[PDB]
Amino acid sequence: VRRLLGCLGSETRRLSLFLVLVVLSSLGEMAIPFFTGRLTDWILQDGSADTFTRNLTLMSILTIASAVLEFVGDGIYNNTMGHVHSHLQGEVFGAVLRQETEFFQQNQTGNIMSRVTEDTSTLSDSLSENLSLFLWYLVRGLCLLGIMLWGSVSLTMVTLITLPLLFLLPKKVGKWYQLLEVQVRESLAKSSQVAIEALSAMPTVRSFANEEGEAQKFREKLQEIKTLNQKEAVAYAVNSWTTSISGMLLKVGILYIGGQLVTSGAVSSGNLVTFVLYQMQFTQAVEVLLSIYPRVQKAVGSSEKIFEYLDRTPRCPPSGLLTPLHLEGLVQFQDVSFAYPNRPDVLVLQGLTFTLRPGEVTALVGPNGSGKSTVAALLQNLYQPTGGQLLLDGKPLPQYEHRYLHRQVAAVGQEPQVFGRSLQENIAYGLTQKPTMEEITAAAVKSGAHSFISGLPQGYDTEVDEAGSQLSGGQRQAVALARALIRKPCVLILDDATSALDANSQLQVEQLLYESPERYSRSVLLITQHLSLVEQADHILFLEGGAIREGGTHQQLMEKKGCYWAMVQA
Amino acid sequence: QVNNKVLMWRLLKLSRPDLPLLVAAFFFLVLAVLGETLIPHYSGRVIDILGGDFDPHAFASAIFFMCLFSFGSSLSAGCRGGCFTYTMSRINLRIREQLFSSLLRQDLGFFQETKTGELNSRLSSDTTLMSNWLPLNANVLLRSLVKVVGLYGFMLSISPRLTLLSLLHMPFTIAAEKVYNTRHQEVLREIQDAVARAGQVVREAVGGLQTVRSFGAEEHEVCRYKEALEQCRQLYWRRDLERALYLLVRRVLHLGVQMLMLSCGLQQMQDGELTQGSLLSFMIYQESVGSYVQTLVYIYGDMLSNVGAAEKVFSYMDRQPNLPSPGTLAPTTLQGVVKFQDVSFAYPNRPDRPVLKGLTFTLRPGEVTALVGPNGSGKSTVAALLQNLYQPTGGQVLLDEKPISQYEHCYLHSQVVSVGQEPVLFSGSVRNNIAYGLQSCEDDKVMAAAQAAHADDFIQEMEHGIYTDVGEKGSQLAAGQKQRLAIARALVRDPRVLILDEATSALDVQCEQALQDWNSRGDRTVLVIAHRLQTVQRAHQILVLQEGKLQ
Ligand SMILES: Nc1ncnc2c1ncn2[C@@H]1O[C@H](COP(=O)(O)OP(=O)(O)OP(=O)(O)O)[C@@H](O)[C@H]1O
Ligand SMILES: Nc1ncnc2c1ncn2[C@@H]1O[C@H](COP(=O)(O)OP(=O)(O)OP(=O)(O)O)[C@@H](O)[C@H]1O
Repeated sequence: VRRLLGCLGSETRRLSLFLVLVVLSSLGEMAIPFFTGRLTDWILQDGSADTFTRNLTLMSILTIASAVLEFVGDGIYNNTMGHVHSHLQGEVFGAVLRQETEFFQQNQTGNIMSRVTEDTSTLSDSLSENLSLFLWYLVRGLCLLGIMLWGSVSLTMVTLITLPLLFLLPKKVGKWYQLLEVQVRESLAKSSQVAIEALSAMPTVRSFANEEGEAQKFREKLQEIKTLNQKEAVAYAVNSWTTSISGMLLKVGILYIGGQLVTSGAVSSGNLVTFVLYQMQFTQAVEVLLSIYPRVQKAVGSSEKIFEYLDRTPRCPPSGLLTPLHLEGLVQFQDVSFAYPNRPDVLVLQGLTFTLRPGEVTALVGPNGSGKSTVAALLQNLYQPTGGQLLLDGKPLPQYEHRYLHRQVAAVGQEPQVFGRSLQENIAYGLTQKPTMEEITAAAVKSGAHSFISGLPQGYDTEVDEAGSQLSGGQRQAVALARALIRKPCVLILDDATSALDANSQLQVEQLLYESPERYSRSVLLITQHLSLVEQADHILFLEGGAIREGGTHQQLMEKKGCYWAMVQA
Repeated sequence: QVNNKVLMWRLLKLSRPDLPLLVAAFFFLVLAVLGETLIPHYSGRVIDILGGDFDPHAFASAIFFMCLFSFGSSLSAGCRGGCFTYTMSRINLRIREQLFSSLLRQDLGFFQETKTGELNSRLSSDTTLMSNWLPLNANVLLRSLVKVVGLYGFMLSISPRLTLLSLLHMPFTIAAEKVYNTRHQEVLREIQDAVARAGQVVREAVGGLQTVRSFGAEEHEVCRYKEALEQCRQLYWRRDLERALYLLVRRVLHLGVQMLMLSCGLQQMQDGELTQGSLLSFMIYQESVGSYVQTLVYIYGDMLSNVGAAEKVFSYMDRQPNLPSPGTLAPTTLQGVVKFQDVSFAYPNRPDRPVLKGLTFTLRPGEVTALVGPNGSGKSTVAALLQNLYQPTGGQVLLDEKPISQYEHCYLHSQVVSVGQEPVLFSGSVRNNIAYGLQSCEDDKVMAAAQAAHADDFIQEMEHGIYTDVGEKGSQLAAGQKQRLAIARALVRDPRVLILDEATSALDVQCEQALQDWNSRGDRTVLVIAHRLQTVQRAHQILVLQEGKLQ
């Protein structure tokens, strides 16, 4: 379509040079038969030898130049094709990565977007060379037609007239063979189906000892397909015979009409020899074009799939432009109600309203489910609220710049992922500026991960494989905490970061939450199952069914004697 | 690597009974090649005739011979193609039938272990590849060899000096091809490694997207992907440059040999030992000869590469069944005394986990023996062991003071029959499924069996009576109708030992019991399986089986 020309237009300076080289090489590669005919005619006229050596040198020079020009043009085309293929791959990946989280939560189809991009590889090659093979040949054919027409218009007119009669008749004949093949395939499928049906009930076919019956019923099916096979063979034989004789008789016809022309005196024998040598190459070029065309047709037909991912509209608000240099970190919820866009019939959150202020720790507690992690997912702008408002320092989340907002708010999830790279890169993941070693050591000390980092033989540069199989759960929790603590965030979410951790890590977290000197510039939302950390929190929020029922400090909730009291007693 | 050699020997032995077709196809191929290769020689003769003084008779004769040879070559080519396609189809049919017949004799454990889809894939796909393997490769090899021999014979006929000049070309081409392939293999390995490394980053980024979006590191992954794509593109360009250089050197060599041959031929024609038509025919032959010798030198690898799609089916045919040798006891004295002595069974698919713990009981001809127990106790296993579908791991079974495995396979199942727990129906008609496993029968016996099983009430509602067609896997009748049909199918044979694994049945088996005491006739041993003790209560002998132990 027009999109291929649009993405190929950035190089229409090199493509013109490639086309010029191609036409020059095609012109120069055909001097061999012409000079053969000329030199043979000169021998028959017993001429001189200076013209002989001159013509030999000229033909050699022309052929050498043709080969060199073909090589140079092929190199230029390959270089440009590789460049545009790399650009297209980068563009399609960048377009895929911009879609909203609702597109990516279908992890059961995750490999699809791990495959479609790779499809853009195997498609592009299927279009990279075939389009060359077409383009390298058609002009070549057009070159040959430019010489035989100069030789004698009658013979080239004859071969042009009878070319379709030899290159379309087998196509018309092959329909019979193809339909017979389809019938044979369907009969074989039916026989295989009845064989599978017989085989799937082995206990009940052995209980009556009827294996001979199944053998007979399977032979009976093949006895019918034998006749279809015979008809298939006859049709194939007829197709082969016609596709042979139609192409073979053209040479005899050309020789007859050329002999008539030569006896008439219009042309000489050398022209006939050159025409005979040119006709085979012309036929080969035409056959190559006919073979090439369906493949490029299939490629351009299948190219429409990639553009679907390329221009898919994201269902998410655009990034804002706000980037203040001073954030207090106050977070307000105003009657927030959220339903998952995958199944928007269920309201997971309803009537949520609370305020987080710097220097104060808010502990969110509740049973399994009940949208505990959904509030954390909403807080870091991973989803948009169906109803209500989320306010950060008096401004909504989408109004902020994407990178700045995600730098100012940090979260530790239930199951932290660790990518495969150096260990000190995982600590500073996503940072715009590479931090110093002192900052990474300070972050490791704050999270307590520095105890076992120095025990590694490679230190902070220990490579990690995929999925973090080289580390235990507690080490992964420590590295995730240190990664979330490196940027000094304004709003810290710790959701299930105290589940499978060491006691030393628990002590480090407890010290960071309450007795750390830098807590005053931080607002913490803590989700945990340990009552010791919960009791020291300033505000406690109980979540059940996506609604807030019990709220206040620990003493007030103890005096309430409600759900939190039962949880404490349990 | 002798596995491929023995596989190809097996394929040749399988295709052995198609000798005349292959011989005729080879003869037609030789005729077609010989007829085709004469065309440029007669073209050269015509060209030589046209020069100099004219002679219409020679011209007409040459054109007539050209037409005749073209007609003969086309006819032979068509016949060869037809013969090869027919032998393809014959090989396919023979191998399909052989595989099915071999698979039909396996033990039950093999079918329990394997899957129906895998068997369908092996039967319906690999046989076509086996059929296509031999005649296609044979045609290619024979065509290449005959073409090479004929073309070089014609070179020798025209002029030997130019033939030697042409033959001087090959070794440089062979060496260049080998060197290019050796470098290309390493380049391809590097390409594969680089593309795997490039795909790793996109897989990792698309996996954990929530953590990526949490930290806003979306453009970083794009930059890393671009960095990987740069190395991939560099390796691609290096590979393309190597290929272009190889093509250039091949073209230069071909040009050199062509120019040398043309110069030598012109020098020879100047001396008077050649003619214009002979030179033209020699050029045509020289153009034609190269691809055939290339195919000839690559055909061994091409043929050996495709054999690796037929070893699975040969292994399936070569699998040894785990069954005892059949007996040869077919007596007419089969009053129906059945004994189980210390029978303990373990499933071969899941060994060392026995379900039977030393059963021992006796059956009687005229009386009724019922077996009761809870779900999962394993009464169906007792029925299967009584039907000689499995062998006991301990103790023995006796049928009229003879082991059951020493009876004839066809005779035993005509006397000891069983209505199964879940009846299975086939795609045949009602009459075909009622008389399943029977070579011949009469309509009266089928009608009597339908009346005895209380299945004749609904047998007249459908068209054509008992000859009514049934859907695939019996997907046309109700569950009660299927149960009645199965009961009639069992009762057709008029057995002596009758097992009725009712268990989960909804045919109001109270009617079956009220029919005639669970089909007991006083000379036929009956073993009826029931879920609850209260459902039968009239059996002369009652056995309760708990956890593989009798009570
Ligand atoms: N993508 C989704 N689409 C629809 N519903 C979802 C989706 N992800 C989670 N849920 C459901 O929404 C609720 C969110 O619960 P949430 O994950 O916050 O609970 P939790 O207490 O943190 O722990 P857990 O994950 O063990 O339930 C659950 O009922 C969950 O099954
Ligand atoms: N093909 C098999 N391979 C391995 N183990 C099997 C197989 N079929 C059944 N079993 C197991 O062997 C025992 C036989 O159970 P079986 O089905 O015969 O019980 P049953 O008492 O006849 O009752 P019902 O069939 O109505 O459930 C069970 O423990 C079952 O799980």
